Amino acid sequence: LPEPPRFVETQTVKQIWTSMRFASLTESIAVVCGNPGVGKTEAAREYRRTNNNVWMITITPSCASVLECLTELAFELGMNDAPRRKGPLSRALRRRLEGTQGLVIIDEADHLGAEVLEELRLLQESTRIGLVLMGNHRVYSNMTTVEFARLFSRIAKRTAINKTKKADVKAIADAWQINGEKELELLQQIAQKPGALRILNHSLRLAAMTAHGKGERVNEDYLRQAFRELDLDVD
Amino acid sequence: LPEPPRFVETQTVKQIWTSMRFASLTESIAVVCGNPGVGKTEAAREYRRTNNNVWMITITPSCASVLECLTELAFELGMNDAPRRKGPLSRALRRRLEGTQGLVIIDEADHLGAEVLEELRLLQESTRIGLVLMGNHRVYSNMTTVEFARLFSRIAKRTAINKTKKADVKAIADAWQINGEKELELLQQIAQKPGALRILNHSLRLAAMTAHGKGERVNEDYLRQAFRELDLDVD
Amino acid sequence: LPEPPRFVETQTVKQIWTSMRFASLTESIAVVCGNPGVGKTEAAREYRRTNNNVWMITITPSCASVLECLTELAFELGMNDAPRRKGPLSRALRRRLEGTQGLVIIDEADHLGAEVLEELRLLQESTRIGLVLMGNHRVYSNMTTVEFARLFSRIAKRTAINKTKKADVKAIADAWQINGEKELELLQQIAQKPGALRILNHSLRLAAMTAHGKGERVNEDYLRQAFRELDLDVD
Amino acid sequence: LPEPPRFVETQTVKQIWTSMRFASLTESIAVVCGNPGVGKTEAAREYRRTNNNVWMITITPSCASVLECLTELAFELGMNDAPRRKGPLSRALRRRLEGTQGLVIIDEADHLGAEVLEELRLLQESTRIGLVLMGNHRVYSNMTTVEFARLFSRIAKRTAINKTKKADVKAIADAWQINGEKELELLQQIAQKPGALRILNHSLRLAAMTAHGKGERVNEDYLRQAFRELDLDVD
Ligand SMILES: Nc1ncnc2c1ncn2[C@@H]1O[C@H](COP(=O)(O)OP(=O)(O)O)[C@@H](O)[C@H]1O
Ligand SMILES: Nc1ncnc2c1ncn2[C@@H]1O[C@H](COP(=O)(O)OP(=O)(O)O)[C@@H](O)[C@H]1O
Ligand SMILES: Nc1ncnc2c1ncn2[C@@H]1O[C@H](COP(=O)(O)OP(=O)(O)O)[C@@H](O)[C@H]1O
Ligand SMILES: Nc1ncnc2c1ncn2[C@@H]1O[C@H](COP(=O)(O)OP(=O)(O)O)[C@@H](O)[C@H]1O
Repeated sequence: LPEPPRFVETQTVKQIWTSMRFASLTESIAVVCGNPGVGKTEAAREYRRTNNNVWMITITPSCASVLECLTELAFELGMNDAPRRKGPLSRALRRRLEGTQGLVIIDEADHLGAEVLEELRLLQESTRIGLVLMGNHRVYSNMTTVEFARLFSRIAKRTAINKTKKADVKAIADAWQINGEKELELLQQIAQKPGALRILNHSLRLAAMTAHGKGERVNEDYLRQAFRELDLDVD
Repeated sequence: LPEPPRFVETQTVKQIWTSMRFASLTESIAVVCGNPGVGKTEAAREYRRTNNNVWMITITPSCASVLECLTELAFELGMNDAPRRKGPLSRALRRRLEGTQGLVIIDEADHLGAEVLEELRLLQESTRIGLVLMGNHRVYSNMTTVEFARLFSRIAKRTAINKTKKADVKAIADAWQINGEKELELLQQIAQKPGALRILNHSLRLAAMTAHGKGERVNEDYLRQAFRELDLDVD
Repeated sequence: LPEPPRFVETQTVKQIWTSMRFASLTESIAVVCGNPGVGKTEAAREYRRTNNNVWMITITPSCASVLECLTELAFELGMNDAPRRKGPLSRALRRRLEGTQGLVIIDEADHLGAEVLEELRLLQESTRIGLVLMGNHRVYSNMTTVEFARLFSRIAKRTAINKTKKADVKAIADAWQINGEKELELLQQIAQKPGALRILNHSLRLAAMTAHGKGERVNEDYLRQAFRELDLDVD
Repeated sequence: LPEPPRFVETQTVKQIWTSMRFASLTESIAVVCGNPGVGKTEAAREYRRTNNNVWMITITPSCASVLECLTELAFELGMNDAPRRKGPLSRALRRRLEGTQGLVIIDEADHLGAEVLEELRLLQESTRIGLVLMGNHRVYSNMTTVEFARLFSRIAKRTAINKTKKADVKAIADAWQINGEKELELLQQIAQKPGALRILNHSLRLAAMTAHGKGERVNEDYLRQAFRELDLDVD
């Protein structure tokens, strides 16, 4: 019956915002490698929505060149007059982006070319801004250090989020007005399976729409039917 | 609680500024080869901010041609009407840059092509200006002298900065208002590990943000937790 | 303490042998598509060991041509003088294999080329022998019928084995001298997870070697530690 | 003064032999991913020296094809008449190796091609033998499962050895006749640094040769000078 809230502040959200503002004021590189679906991508957008001098792209592996990725960052900076060459684009980024005290956020940092991440790190370095890397744990695996040596020299704050915590789903249940202890344990058990935030949010939205269609309150059995869907135990 | 200082004058900063002004008034070549993250890059920018007729580029290995690097120096000179050919660009640099009594600073001089550094040395020579090389100790290793013979004849003041000194981190503690002798020894021990200035700055900024978030003073335990992060003993 | 038995007769083994002898006497094609690790590959070898005029290859996708696969069947027939051309090999198979009333078994029938399975079906047809296909459920998916039309007309007895049964693991516990009902339920729960026969056999062999190294009987806790290994809930 | 012993039974050696004999009797695949220099390679050779029906290759990335690697295994089987084609070699391995109840050991399993490890797993499977994979933790990273899906279904006993234990270096000190508790703590501290078994063995051999050249007993100061060598804190 109430409106579903899309985003909730969580222990991971608190942690990752402190890491984000750390790389902001620190003006240095923060790598966030974690399990898939730990909710990192969404929080970054909440940081972008709440804070000034913040930018974010995503990297599809289609846009995984230096040219394409810097073009993406340039259009995110609003310079629609960006040149299609590498060089003058790099110069335009260097003139535009330095002195703003900003924070660049990059998602899926595993698909970075060495020249790609190289130009990014030398950019923020030659720009006095923030760069923050996201994605899975292949990002730190791509460094483990003569090709990534000076880059490993400046990793300010890595923060690994493997899975959720109990206060994480507890604040989730607080935001979704969930009071059952059986409900809380079931939410925790759902959080034990991967795609944690995504599956939990899906399960929450299935139960909310089912209880709204039946005119009832979200309860434990709606959550059981929701989790009984999705083919999680079906190969 | 106070504002963090962005830059601190240091014994290396004193040394390297004297080398920088030496190559300036001397109008000759100074190679600064050191360990990675000795803080040389940052000081160069303080020299650029404090002094007139000073320019600086960075060299990504993307921009490692003669054409690209001279284009970078040209846009740093503000000649946005620079030609995309090598020749007329070299002529425009020769007319623009001679007679100003300036100082060109070049970072990461290890990725120089022989024609690249060749055109740079013949430039400053035919320009009555200063050139200063930065980077790791591969720059002097690329010369050790019939291809680099007259260039090794040019060299005015090499200054090797391997690691920090104790007065270095002492002036750091003076700038960061640090009075603990246990704190001073811990800062020195952090300076013994590579990425010296970078890790120390990271550690200083971690402790400052943690003590500001907890409302307290930066103390030894915040420094221990900061250094306990970053995976320095983790492979 | 007793000798571990490598193979046990099972409800799937009974079913699949009846399908195998059916395609034998019927001299027609039987496709066995199932989930991975349903134990089909091993049983086929028990059929090969117990029965005369039985042959079996495996198909690695390295050997997935008509030439390579028929060469494999030829060396399985013991004709080491087989020609390296397609044609005379096909003739040698046609002369050797017809009149023996045999049964060809082919594993991993999903990696069949259309010409590959085409030559196989026209072989057995022009040979008065048996062909039996194995593998996952992509084999029937590759037919779902103008390129596979007459082949879908040959189909004699498909038998899909998705997962195990309770009498399956019951005869497993009879062969492994397992009498605990808690043990039986735990074996069933292990059979609910994929790689059923393989994981169960691994678990049985872990518990047997652990109880033999500790001088004890296989019990429930050894099975729990065995299943606690293998990273089944670890991504 | 006594003879140095090269190999000592250790907790990792006990663990890894139990995993090795497990994959032997189990006739299934055991992946041993660990940190570099955890001493796994040597123990494998002790298993090869002590046990019958055991074979081992190494994989240089020069020999990283299916053809080259199977050729290596064939020459390890003593069939010097092995064919230089893939197919008849695979057939010769299939006829030679099945029925012996053997154990193949493969080192550096990270450099496996998909067809390479594919032919190996289908080999042991079509051979009723043992395969055991070694190397760093990139082997399990290359699987994390539709290209490696049935292979991840094969996996019997992974054993990760990150670093040593205290009983490990304790049995080392027992084999090397080391009784000092200061000596024991120093050996443990050396074991905390990577290249554990190798550096410790190097340190042991430096101290043994120095004390033999000086006519004395190995003591703590010889160990300190040995560890003071090797440039472990020098970049
Ligand atoms: N605080 C939150 N509240 C609700 N859903 C969240 C929250 N944080 C993340 N999510 C969910 O996580 C997903 C977005 O991030 P996600 O895709 O998990 O990132 P990544 O795949 O990079 O780990 C969506 O399902 C989103 O609803
Ligand atoms: N005087 C200084 N005060 C504060 N930080 C400094 C100072 N000198 C260097 N740094 C730090 O060093 C880095 C910039 O130079 P650096 O990257 O170490 O140069 P290089 O890699 O070429 O040796 C940044 O982390 C910067 O904060
Ligand atoms: N009757 C049986 N008794 C014991 N183990 C069996 C039995 N049948 C199959 N297995 C096990 O199953 C595997 C053989 O079949 P498998 O290769 O899994 O078939 P597929 O992967 O083609 O479905 C081996 O692990 C083997 O030990
Ligand atoms: N039991 C042991 N006692 C002494 N040294 C050992 C022992 N086991 C292994 N080593 C040492 O380990 C090395 C051989 O294995 P290693 O190179 O560490 O394997 P990997 O590189 O695959 O981890 C040699 O330095 C060898 O002396």
